Amino acid sequence: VQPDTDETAVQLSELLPLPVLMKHSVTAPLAAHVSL
Amino acid sequence: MIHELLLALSGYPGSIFTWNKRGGLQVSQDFPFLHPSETSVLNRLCRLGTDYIRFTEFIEQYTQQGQGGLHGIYLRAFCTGLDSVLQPYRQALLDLEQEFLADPHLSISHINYSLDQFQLLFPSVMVVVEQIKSQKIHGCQILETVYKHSCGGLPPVRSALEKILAVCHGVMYKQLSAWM
Amino acid sequence: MIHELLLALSGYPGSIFTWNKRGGLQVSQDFPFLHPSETSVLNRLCRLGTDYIRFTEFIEQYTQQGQGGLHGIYLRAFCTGLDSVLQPYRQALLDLEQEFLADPHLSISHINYSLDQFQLLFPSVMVVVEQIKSQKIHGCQILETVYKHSCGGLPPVRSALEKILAVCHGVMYKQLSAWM
Amino acid sequence: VLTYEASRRRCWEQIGCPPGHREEPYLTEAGRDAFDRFCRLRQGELQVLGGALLQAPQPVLVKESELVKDTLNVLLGVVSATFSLCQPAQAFTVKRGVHVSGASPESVSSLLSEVAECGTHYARLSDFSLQPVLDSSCSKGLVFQAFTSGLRRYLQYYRACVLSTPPTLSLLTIGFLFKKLGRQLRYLAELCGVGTALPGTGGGEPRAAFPTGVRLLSYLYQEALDNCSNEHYPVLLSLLKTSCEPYTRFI
Amino acid sequence: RQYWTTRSSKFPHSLHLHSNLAAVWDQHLYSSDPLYVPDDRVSVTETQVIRETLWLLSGVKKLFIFQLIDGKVAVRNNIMVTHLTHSCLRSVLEQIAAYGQVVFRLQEFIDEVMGHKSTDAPFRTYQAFMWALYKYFISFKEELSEIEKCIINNDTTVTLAIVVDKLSPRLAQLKVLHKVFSTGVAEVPPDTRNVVRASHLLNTLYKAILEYDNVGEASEQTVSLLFSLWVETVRPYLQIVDEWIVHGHLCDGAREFIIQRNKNVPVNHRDFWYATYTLYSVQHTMVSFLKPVLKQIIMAGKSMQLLKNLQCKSLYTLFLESVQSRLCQTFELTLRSCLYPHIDKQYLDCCGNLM
Amino acid sequence: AAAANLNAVRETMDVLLEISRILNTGLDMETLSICVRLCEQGINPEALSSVIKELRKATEALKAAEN
Repeated sequence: VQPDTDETAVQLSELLPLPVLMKHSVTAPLAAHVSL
Repeated sequence: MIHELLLALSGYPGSIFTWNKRGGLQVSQDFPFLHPSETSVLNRLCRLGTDYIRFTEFIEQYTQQGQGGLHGIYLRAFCTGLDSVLQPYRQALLDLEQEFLADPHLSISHINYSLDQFQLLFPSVMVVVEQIKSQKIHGCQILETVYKHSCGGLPPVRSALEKILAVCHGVMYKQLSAWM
Repeated sequence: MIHELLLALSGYPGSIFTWNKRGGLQVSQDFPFLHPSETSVLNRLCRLGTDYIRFTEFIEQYTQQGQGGLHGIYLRAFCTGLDSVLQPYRQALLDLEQEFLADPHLSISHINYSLDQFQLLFPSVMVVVEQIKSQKIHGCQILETVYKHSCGGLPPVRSALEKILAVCHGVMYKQLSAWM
Repeated sequence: VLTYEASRRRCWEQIGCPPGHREEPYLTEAGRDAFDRFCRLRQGELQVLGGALLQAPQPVLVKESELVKDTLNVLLGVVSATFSLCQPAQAFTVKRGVHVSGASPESVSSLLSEVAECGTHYARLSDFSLQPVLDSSCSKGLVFQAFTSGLRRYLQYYRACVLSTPPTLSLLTIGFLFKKLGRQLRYLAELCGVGTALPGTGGGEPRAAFPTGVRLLSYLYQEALDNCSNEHYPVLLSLLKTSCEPYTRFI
Repeated sequence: RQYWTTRSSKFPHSLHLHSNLAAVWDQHLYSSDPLYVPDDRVSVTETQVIRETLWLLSGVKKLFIFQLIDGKVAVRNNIMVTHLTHSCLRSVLEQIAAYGQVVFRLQEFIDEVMGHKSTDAPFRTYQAFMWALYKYFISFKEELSEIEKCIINNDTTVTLAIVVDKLSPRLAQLKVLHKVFSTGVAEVPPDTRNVVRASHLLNTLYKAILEYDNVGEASEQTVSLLFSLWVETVRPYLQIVDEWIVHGHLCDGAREFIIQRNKNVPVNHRDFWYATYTLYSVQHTMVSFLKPVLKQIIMAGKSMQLLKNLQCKSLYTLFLESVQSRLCQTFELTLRSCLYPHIDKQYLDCCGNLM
Repeated sequence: AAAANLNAVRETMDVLLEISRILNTGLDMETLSICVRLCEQGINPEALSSVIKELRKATEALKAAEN
């Protein structure tokens, strides 16, 4: 379920590209969790 | 009357003014009120009409530079800036259509005079954009055409380039944010 | 046959009326529908018409700095003042035109009765202007020929001279104010 | 019986009692009813030169009210009369050449056809937005589920925006109001391809389909990383940030 | 059967010679001379002619009758009007066509100026003139639009004398600025390089400000239009001064400046004060309004370039404020007042700060 | 044609209004046409004028009595 033209996540993964912030936060935490 | 004209402004080729930008706003010589006033008005409108047809085609191509052309995601931002400039132009077209609806006796000549500001600013911005893109200056090399074009005397073109340069400054800030 | 006779007196000669340069506002006398003496009154008006033509020529020639003729702000001011006086004449002409166009039967005799006032104020100014041109006065010289005529006797002419002399002495006042 | 007024039109060519009647003034300076006859005559002359080759393109006499109503129809992404999801259309298919207010059908229905491309993309896109719910027996995992559930809810929000306006807006104004929305739809549907009656594109490029399974997640993530900060690129970026929560559950 | 159509207007009005002026004149011709075969001048409605004239005032490319020939406004002498005679109609046509040809050439010039570097710049004087012409032609077209609204009333009309009176400041400024533009442009020859053309145009603009200074004391409309155009033209030069006084240089090096920008002198060179800060010919294309200021101008430009090197309301805005405060008399009043207070303060402060 | 009649009636009414304003008669616009046109049926102008004068005197008396 996605919202209306809610610019928050749109810009979060757009101004800083989607995989950019994704690797900064999730994939980095993903690697940390896998190592742990 | 002005219905087909605004349709061509909106991308819908008028039957007379066939707005296929390759052939331009090709005005068929079936002119109602077929005096040189009417024909001249058709040509004056067709100037901005073909300009906007080409502009819309370019914005669709910029819906974009990272390909084999001048590489860079900034072409989509340039399309966004041009569309932001046209947003005043789109609002002008909408207001003109509203006025045409209000005026039974349509003020076609006055409408052309009123929209002449945008029509005149269109050639300069189009020339600047052609310098940026047809030169295929990759990255902000195409940005240089307008950035060092700061000695641009045309206040209308100056404002359009100012919108484009706000977009460029934001894009450069984002690029610097990445590189930092 | 009224509207064109007015156009011919408006500084744009007609066809039954021939504005001969040296023959003044002459009239090709071949048309029907009036008496020649009606044409004679029209010729009395054509005196003022030719005067207006010559006055316009002079005003445009004295409204262009390297010529040997009289120059300075004085000549341009004289042309401007004569034009501003003709503004009452132009306004009266326009009002009379509207009245004649409004009336189904508005006699040219009525047009004459309306234009008698301007014809009354006209000739004295024409004589004064011809004298000023013959004097070729410059500097405050014309400003004193004016002061000589500013004791005039024609009430409309006297008032017009007062206004023009006010404009002139205002110019002199400005010059002296710079000198002060 | 003396309350009458008169015409101020006074002519120097009419030397008597001038009424003032013009000369059938310039259709450029006045149309919307007479320009209709003129443009229809021009279209008919072109048709007579070409052998009456319009049939449907012969003006579908469309009241501006009727056009606005059909626009409100496609505002739900529905298949209006000029937006019918015909067999070889899957989506907006034009009516019999709607004319404009004081025009023939060529430019009128041309702008209508641009708006019809928009509404056809809307119909197909709404079908694509139903991909999570529709693919209940989906062998692709929570990828299609979260993504197209997001599509359905975002289309619900978009429908809230669309229905928030009166159905009597100017066709050009509405199209401009959805131009960014149109770009978002084109970019998303080029990755969707949701034609139903005539399959294929559901908006955007000739979108045959969308990528498969969580490979659709992979392609979508790469695309959202590259195509960012646009009508669909920011919309897809927000959708990916949301599906990160589906990724949190997948963790 | 109009100029819109391909036929002369053949319609009647209220009868007799009161409205039959061409028909009355033609009767005089045919009856006086039975062989007076009337030149079949296409009858035209006076009000239709008025509508066409409104289009031409707005800038119509031509008319079936009022076809602009040879660039200038011209008329097909094969047209007539029952409410007027050929000669009178011709006189009215010529009265319109004076400004018609002037504005034809003027619109051609404006369009050519519109056309419709990196450390260098464009000849910003040309673009400033284009913008000023844009504003002026905008005023003219707005007047034409008001006339068109009056026509669209279709129940009220105005004598062409009335239209001319509305165009009184319009036509006056038209002639005056036609002469002024002749001066500025033709004096800046095609041979005149960007520097030469700008210097000649600026000298002619100052001279024209001093000339229309006394073309009438009420020319403040036309005079104010010329003053605004001169302010715009200075805006190229004023912007150049601001750039060469803030950063000492900029991305603008137009070579439109009458100053000899011998840029071969490096930043780390003593000769950069002379070569780059030299006076350019086509001692140079110097005007005493700036030539008397030229010594301090070279000092301040060298100072700003050196201050930028040492680090390694603008002049236009303050000048605009002064010009608004200022705007018969000439450009000397406002120009001298700004040059003394504004230019003197700028020069002294720039020299001191750079030092 | 009827528009011409209406325009002519308006023009005659305006001429009559000007004539009345110049005469300073004090007659109202209500006697625009009704007063003249009714006499136009061939009324005795002296008798009609006397009747109008009597009406004016009675109206003045009525206004004074009301006041």
